Formats: sequence, C-alpha cells, structure tokens
Amino acid sequence: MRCVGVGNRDFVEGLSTWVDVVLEHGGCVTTMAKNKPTLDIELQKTEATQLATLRKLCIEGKITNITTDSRCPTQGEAILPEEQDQNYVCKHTYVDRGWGNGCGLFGKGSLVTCAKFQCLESIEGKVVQHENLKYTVIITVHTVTAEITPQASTVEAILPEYGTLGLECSPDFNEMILLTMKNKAWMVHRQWFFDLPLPWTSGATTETPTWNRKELLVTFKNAHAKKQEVVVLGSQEGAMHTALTGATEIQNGTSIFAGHLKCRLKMDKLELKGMSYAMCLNTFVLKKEVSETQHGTILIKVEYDAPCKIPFSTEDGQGKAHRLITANPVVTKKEEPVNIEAEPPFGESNIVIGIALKINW
Amino acid sequence: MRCVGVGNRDFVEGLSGATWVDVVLEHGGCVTTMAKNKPTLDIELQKTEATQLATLRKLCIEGKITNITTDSRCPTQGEAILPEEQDQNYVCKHTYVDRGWGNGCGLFGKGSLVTCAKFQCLESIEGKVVQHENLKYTVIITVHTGDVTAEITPQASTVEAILPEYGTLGLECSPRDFNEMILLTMKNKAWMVHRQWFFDLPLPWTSGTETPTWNRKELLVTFEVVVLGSQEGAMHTALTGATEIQNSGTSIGHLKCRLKMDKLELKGMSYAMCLNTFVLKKEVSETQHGTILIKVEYKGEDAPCKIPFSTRLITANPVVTKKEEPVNIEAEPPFGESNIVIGIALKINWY
Amino acid sequence: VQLVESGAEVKKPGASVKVSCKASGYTFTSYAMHWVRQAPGQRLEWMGWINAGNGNTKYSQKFQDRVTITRDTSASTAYMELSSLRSEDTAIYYCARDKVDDYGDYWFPTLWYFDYWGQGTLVTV
Amino acid sequence: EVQLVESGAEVKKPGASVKVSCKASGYTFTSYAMHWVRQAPGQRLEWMGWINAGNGNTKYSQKFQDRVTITRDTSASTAYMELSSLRSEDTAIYYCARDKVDDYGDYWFPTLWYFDYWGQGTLVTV
Amino acid sequence: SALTQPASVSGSPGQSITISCTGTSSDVGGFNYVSWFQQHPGKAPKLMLYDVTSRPSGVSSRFSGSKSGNTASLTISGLQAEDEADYYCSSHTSRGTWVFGGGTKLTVL
Amino acid sequence: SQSALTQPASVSGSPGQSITISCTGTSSDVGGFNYVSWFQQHPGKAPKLMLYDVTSRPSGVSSRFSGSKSGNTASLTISGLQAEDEADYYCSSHTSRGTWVFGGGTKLTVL
Ligand SMILES: *[C@@H]1O[C@H](CO)[C@@H](O)[C@H](O)[C@H]1NC(C)=O
Repeated sequence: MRCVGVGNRDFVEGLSTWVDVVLEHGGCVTTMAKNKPTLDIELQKTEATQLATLRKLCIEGKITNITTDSRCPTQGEAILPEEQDQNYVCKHTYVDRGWGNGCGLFGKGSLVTCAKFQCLESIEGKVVQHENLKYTVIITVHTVTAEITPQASTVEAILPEYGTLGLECSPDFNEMILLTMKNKAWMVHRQWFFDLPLPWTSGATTETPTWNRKELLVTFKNAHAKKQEVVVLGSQEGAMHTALTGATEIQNGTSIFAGHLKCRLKMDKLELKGMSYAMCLNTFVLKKEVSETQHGTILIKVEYDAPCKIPFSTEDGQGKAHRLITANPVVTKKEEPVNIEAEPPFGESNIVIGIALKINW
Repeated sequence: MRCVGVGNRDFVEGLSGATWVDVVLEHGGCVTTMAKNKPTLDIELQKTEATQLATLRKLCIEGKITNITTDSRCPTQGEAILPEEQDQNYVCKHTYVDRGWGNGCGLFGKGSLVTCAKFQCLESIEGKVVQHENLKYTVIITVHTGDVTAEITPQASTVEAILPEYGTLGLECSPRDFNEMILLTMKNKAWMVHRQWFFDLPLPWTSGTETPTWNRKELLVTFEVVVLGSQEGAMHTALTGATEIQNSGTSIGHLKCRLKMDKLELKGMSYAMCLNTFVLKKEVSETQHGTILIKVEYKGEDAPCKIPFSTRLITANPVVTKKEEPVNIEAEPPFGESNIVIGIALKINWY
Repeated sequence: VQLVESGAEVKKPGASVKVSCKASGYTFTSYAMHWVRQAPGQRLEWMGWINAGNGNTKYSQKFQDRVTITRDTSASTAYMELSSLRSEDTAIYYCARDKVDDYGDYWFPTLWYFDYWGQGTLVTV
Repeated sequence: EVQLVESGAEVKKPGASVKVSCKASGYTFTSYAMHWVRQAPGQRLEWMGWINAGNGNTKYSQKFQDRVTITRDTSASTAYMELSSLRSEDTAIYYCARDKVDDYGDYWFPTLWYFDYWGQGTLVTV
Repeated sequence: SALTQPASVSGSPGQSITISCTGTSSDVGGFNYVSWFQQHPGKAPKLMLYDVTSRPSGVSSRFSGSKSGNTASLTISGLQAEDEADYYCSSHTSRGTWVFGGGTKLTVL
Repeated sequence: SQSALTQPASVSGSPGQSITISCTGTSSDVGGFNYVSWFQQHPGKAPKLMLYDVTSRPSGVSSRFSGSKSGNTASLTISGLQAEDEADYYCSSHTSRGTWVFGGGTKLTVL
C-alpha cells in the first residue's frame, strides 16, 4: 500500500496528542497513537522555487571571423576595429619583415590577430535564497499533500473523514551557488564558482551575449617569428565533472535531497473513523500468503455487508486475545481487497480474521 | 634573396681562410656560411620528421552510452543474471533494492539487481611510439646571390650535394630519449610526453582493428549511470607545458653539421670590372644584424662584369649579367660612419 | 480518466508515422505512458514506455532503433513515432498508462499497470 | 610550359552553387597557393580567396566567406572553387592564379611576384 | 511469445472455465506482475486481473485467478454471453520488460 | 563593386611618348607595403603580370615598362608608346588584412 517495504522506515509512538518525527528523502515514518489513526509521513519533494541565473560559463566554444593586421617596421603597431568589439579575442605579436615580404626596412613588425568567439555549449550558475525553499510532505492513512516554507512553517491540512492534522516543522544558501549542467546540479561555494577558469557572461536572457574572460578558452601561440596561430582549449565538460565529483549533488527541475526536516504532529483534533460502524458478519477470503515486512510485522491480504470493522483476534490452543499496525481495519466495498498489517503474535497460535479464516504465521 | 629577412640568422666564417665550417642548424633559423674564394651559402633545416610510427594505445576522451540493460530478482530468488556481464563491451554493477508486494514479490526484503551499459567511444586520441632510426632531417642549401635539398638519416649521416655551376658540397651532420617517451596525437596536434605519464592517464584505452574492446571503462562510466564527459579540455590543459608538433610521418630538433667546401667552385671571377655608373633601384636598408642590402641597376652597355665595391661582402662576387635586370648586394658595413662605394660612380653614407 | 488516440493513418513502406495519445481525467506527469501494438489476428506486443515526468524512456529490443516516444507536458500528450515502416507494422497501436512513484521515478511498475487503455490507432502500411 | 587550365563555362539557377576546377601543370602543385579572382562584365577584378595546396589552409575574402568553399585534390593537382547561393550579381569570369609558399610549406606572407600565372578563365552566368 | 496460452476455449453457458498462462521462472514464476486483459472485437483490452488474484473495483467477482509455479490461470464461473472474447495474460519480466500471452479465444456455446 | 584602389578611367597619348597610370590607395594597402603589382588584360584574355614589387618586372616584360611608388600612390610608366600597348591595366596590392585589392582599371588608348 504505502510506507510498507521501505527499509529506512521508523515506527514512532505518541508519548504518555503530539508526535515528533524526522523526515528524510527516500524514507518514510509510520506513527501511531492511542485512539488515533496510524498515518505514514513521507518527504516527497524538497525544491528551490525560483532561482536567478547569475552567470553562464562557457565549456565549449567556436571561432569565426579571423582577422589580421600587420605593419612594416617603423610604421608602428597594428590596429583592428575588432580589438574594441567584445565578441573578439585579440593578441599582438611581432614577426620578421623585410624586402622579401613587402617592407622597405628590415625588422620586426607588429601584427594583431582577432577571432570572433561563439559559445556552443555552456553551463549555468543559479542563486538560491533560503526563503524559496519548499518542502513537500505527503500524509497517508493505512487502508493528502502539504507544502512547507520557511515563511509558512506551520501547516494545517485536512485529512478527509478523519479530522485535521497540525504540522509544526523546523528545517547559508546566500553563500552558496547552484551549478547547473546539462541535466545535473551541484551545490558549491560562492567564491569558488566565481574563480572558475571559464569564460562567462551574465544570463540577461538576451541573445548575442558578451563573454568575459574569453582568454581562458582562446589563446594564441606564435611559431618561429613568422606566424601567429589561434587555438581553442576544447571541451572543458569532463574537467568540470571531475572538479564537481566532490561537491554535493542534487537533481535538476530544482529538487534538493541535501535536506532533512524535523516535524511535530498535532493529533488533538484528529478523530478516528469507523467507531460507529458495525462488525462484519460474513467471511473473508485469503487473497495472498502472509509475509513479514523486514520489521517483524506481517501483511495479510484479504477480500470481503456494510462498511464495517474487520474482526481480528489471536487465540492459542484454547483462549483468545486481542496488536495491529493498521488501526481499525475497515472493509469499504466487497469488491476491493484490504491489506492488514499486524504485530506478530509470539508463540504459534490461531490468527482469526472475521467471525472467519484461520492462519498461523 | 633568402636567409636575409630572417631574424634568427647565424653568420659563420671559415677561420683564417679555411675550407671547412661547422654550424648548428635549428628550425625557424637560417645559417650563412662564407669561405675564402668560395660562394656564400645559406643552410636551412626545412623538415625534421619521424618516418614510421606504431600507435601503441588509443585513449578515449569522449564516449557514449547505448543499450542499458537491467535484471532484478525477488528476495530468496538469488542473484540477478545478464548475459552482457561477461561481454567485454559492457560495464556493469550489482546492487540491492527494497522489494515486496509493492514490486511483485511474495517476500519483503533486499533483492539483487544488476545494471549494464554498453560503452562506445565518440572521439579518441592516440599514443604513438617514435624510434630513433626513423628520424629524417631535410636540409636545403642555397647560394647567396642577388639573382638544392639533401636528406639526412642517422643511418646515412654524410651527404654529398651538387650545386649546379658551382661544384659539390660535403655535409657531415650528427642528429642530436625516444625510448622512454611517447608521442600523444590529438585531433591534429601532438605533444612529446614521458612514457610513464602517458601510461598513467585516467582514460579508457585499447590497442586494437575497429569495433574494439576498451579497458578501464570505469574511468568514464560509473554508477543512475553517468558519463564523465569530454576530457578534451582537461588534456589540453595538462599539455600546456608540453612541446607542440604537427602530425600527418610527423614533423618535429637541432642538427650539428660540418660543411666541406673544398670542391666548391666560385663562378664569375674572370669577368672584368664595370666602368659606368650604377643606379639605386631601391633604398639601402640595414638587416637585423648590421648587414646592408643594396638593390642597384647598371647603366651602360658593358658586358657581364664585376661590380666595383669598396668600403667585407656577404654576397660573394657580385655580377651584373644584363643591364635590364637589377642586382641585390649584401655587405657588412663597419660600425660607425662609413662610405660604401659602388663603381669607380655611387657613394653611400652609412652609420 | 480517459485516453484519446489520434486518427487512423495510411502510409507507404519506408515512411514514418507519428501517433498521439492525449490524457484526460488524471495528472499526466504522474503517470508513465506505455505503447502496445497488435497485428491483425495476432497478440499484443509491447513496444516501450516513457516517464512523462522526466522524459525517461525504455524500449523493446524489437523496436529500439525505429521507435521514438516523446511527450508534450503543456499538451499532456504522449507521442509514438515509428520510422522505416514495413508491411509488418500494419497493426492497431494502443497506449496504456501506469503510475509512477511519489518521487516521479519509474523503476518498478504498479501491480495495476495497463489499467486504462486508449481506443487504438490503426496504421496500415 | 607552365599552364593553368580551368573548367568549362557553367550556367546555373539563382540560389544554386557552382564548382569550377583549376588543374595545374608544369610545376609542383603542392608547393603553391591557389588564388581565385572574379571579374564581373564591365567591372574590375575581385579577389575571392586562396588555398594552401600543401596543408589545405585557406583564407577567404570577408565579402564571400559564407558562400565560398575552396578545396584541392593533390592526386589530381587540381584546385576547386565552390560558390553557393548564387545571385545574378555573381555573373562573372572566374580565374585562378598561383603564388608560391615558403620553404616550410606555410603561406602567411605572399611573394612579390604573386599572381604570376593565370588560368584562361571560366565564365559563370546566373 | 514468452507466455503460453491455449489457442481456443469453449464452454456451455453457466459452466465454469479456466484459461492457463505458462511462462518461465523470470516472468511468471519470479514475480506477481501477472495480469489478465479481455479484448472484445474492435475494442481495446480491459484489465480483468492483476496481482494474480486481485481484480479492479469495477470488475465483477465472477473472475478469479490462481498461480502455481510458472503457470497462472484465469477462471470464469457462471459463464454468460457477454464473456465471449479474447483473453490475454501479461507479465513484467526480470529484465524490466512486458510480455503478453498468445491470446485465448473464449467462445460461449 | 567599388574599387579600393583608384585609377584613371581612360589614358591616352601619342605613339613614342611616355605615359603614366596612377594608382592611389591607403596606408594599409599601397602606402604600407611594396606589394604593388600591375597586370595587363587584353579584352577577352586573362590578366598578364607586368610589374611586381613596385619596380621589378618579369623576364618577358619589356624594359619600357617601369614602376614607381610614392606615399599612397604607385604608378605604371610606359615609355615609347606603341599600338601594342593598348589594353586594360590593373594595379593590385596585398593589404594589411591579408587580402588583395585591384584598381578600377585603366583603358590605355594610343592616339
Ligand atoms: C564578419 O562575419 C560576417 C558574416 O557574414 C560578415 O558579414 C562580416 O563582413 C565579417 N567581417 C568583416 C571584416 O566585416
């Protein structure tokens, strides 16, 4: 049904009302109290609601529009209009000139090369603010979601037919930055992201951006005083993944599982359903063999009059007795089976369901 | 002409009227050799290649994942089994998952599961071996005149070259380890790296035949299953302090040689002097080493003649062959003010 | 809960067909969408499924190269595209739903999988 | 003799592309860069680009850099010029012209006697 | 097909009938993901049984199921004229796939 | 197709006289480098290189053709004009941007 079969499952009981629990992702807690229904609390989602894209780092870029300008000695340095264009990365050098290549004078003449930079593949850096954290909790009764914010810490949700439950939950994001790649995400420190050796631009959502620190992926190397060649560093994707293997990984969506939530349940106004129902007088049919759920508890699958209480009793060689994990089992329809979770009887005995089937296990 | 506009230029002269001259050639540089009554030569190292190399390894820098396969079992039913677990194309991992009625199991417990991914490489690099015997130096010898290649192997070190109309030159070169280094070849560039350094690179590799088998695939695929991504940029970063060469054989560095000009013959010594006036066809200019180039044209129906020159000549025996075709003369002027006289007339003031 | 499939199409061998499956009456992103075809007079045959919450898919080895299953969350509609069509592909194509877990993942199906089926799209090649 | 031979006259539709060839004979094809120059009727000569036959390096005029692709076949000792997205303005005679590379096979600076041999010229009408 | 069903099944109205579904230890002998679908001519299959014994709320109790080893079976008691149709069993495999039975043609005499 | 180098449209002179065709560019093409070449084109023929390196001339070219350059203007001088000299003449220059530019062309007519 739910919360059954989960390995990291906690059973918490109301003290001699209120119930204190700790929810963690991938885990479920089953709480039980005197005269109160047994419910399953599970932390479904923990999200960052709205994030601002602060930077876009370029991990793979391309080069277009290569332009060159050379001058003879005694004519000064070369000049390109593109040196002022921020789409271009440029560098000056000096090359051997003379009569042989069109100069009246022999010497080293200035040369400038500019390449137009375009990013093909990029990653994003988003900002997380503590007030935009949104935990999602789901509450289910043994045969209703509520969202929790640091702004709205206490949540009152209504469980149909059982009353209303109260949830008082209590959970440095401004000093961390969420680094987003193709579909993954990591939580890293602000300064480290700021010092990443990759060209970046600020994601103003406007196309044809202006990239800064372009020299970190485009550099120049001049060979034997007769040319200048422009090189691209290549895809820094794997370098990023390697550098981020030790950072805290989340799932991207913006689902964080690096956070737990301690809550307090108020069952004062909780009412137990089916106290005015009659008992079922007909027979139950074993739908499945009973099995043990890793915690000693046993699951009994039965199929069925009216909405009724399910008669459940434990009798030894001679003499009956009354412990159920599923509180007040009720058959709502004859067509739909019901699963019953029980605390196993110690010592071989007769487990009677109805008024009836006999099962030992 | 040649060897003049180059900044990395060496002037070596046969000492006290000698016929042999020892020089050292390096790429991007040119050497000017001169001897008494011998033509001035320009020696240049055109190419330095490694002839035939064996690709020892192939490193995978970008790979892809295809055909993910899964096998799960309920508790008390044993381990999961996939046929690909023995198949060397696949990287696999075993784990345990919570199973029960919810996932189709009669019993509640941790059931075994195996996941396998098929590895395929998208873009690769090579690690090749260079052997000292496959080195081939290419040298080019030219006569320095205003108006011939030899190949050298550590096997055939000494070369006799023919200069047309000028005789024969002797070259005794000596190539100046490759056993402990490996050449890393990428998309079109290559670097010289130590053998152990290449061997300890954390990338999946194979020695191949296509449709290969890759080793150490866990260096790019681990366990949800993830790919580490293109390690191209990481490699380029790792080689910033390396020696960049070009691959196609492969083009790589220095060469110490000895030139024997004993049998080299100088042409045009029997011509007479020109007695008419010379006309400056181009402005005289100083080279990166103090020498000056003078482009002149002769005026007067003389014959092929010696150009009267007075102040040391870099260009040996300047000769006007026709009045219509100009001649370029290179001379080394003395440091400080001096008069360059061309003819017997043009007078030029240099500093 | 209702599943609506696109109309019948007729194509020539070698072409491709793209049939749609629009969901109504339930949260589209909380259910995986499966595709099953049935040749005339033959049994049901499973082609693959898509997790509508995150786009994760998994195909049958018989259809893994020619089949592409996609989704439009804004349209709450799943798509099945079969390319390189053959005369054998003449069949009725159904879609069938199954629920995902609470974390949006689909590793193990529910026991009541394929509980709702679309009317079916006839594709003749 | 040194000779440059170009392909026959081609007539194409606007928006199409044309590939004219230039086969070199009488000299080492791999030791020379091949330039392409066009001349519209009644207009001046216009430089389109060049290809380094030794290493395949090319350089195009910024007027034609998107529509022009220059290639070479070393075994055929033949240069190729492809002009795409043809317009009626592209109606012109297309020449090839040679220039030598340095001794290292590079073509960074031309010689002073560049364009010393020219092809007969190929007429392209759009 | 990985699951084996009888080709054709017939019975008199009001009788009880059983259709078997034999697979392997990796589909039916391994997991309880055994389902039964009914397909009337021209219509889509309708889920009749799941979790071998369980049946949807809308489905009548006349349909019951059982499983032993690698063989499951759908039993229909008190046959009616509406039940004449094709019946398909299905199973989730160990390799994360789905397999269907060959189909059984149930005819009401 | 506006020329980057400027030539006179038409030039004429009596036979045997000397005539000059000018070619004005900028400090980045003609005023910057000695890559000044002169090509002769007879109508219907491919251009023929007449001068290169400003003053230098190919072996096949007569010595009557001489060249000069001053500032941003080069010049082709033809001494002793004959009827054989009638053709179109184009100056060209390697620029500072690794490009080539040609003059508009001059039609030389012998009166
Ligand atoms: C830069 O690229 C665009 C591409 O079409 C081109 O139009 C432009 O002219 C290029 N270069 C210069 C120098 O303008």
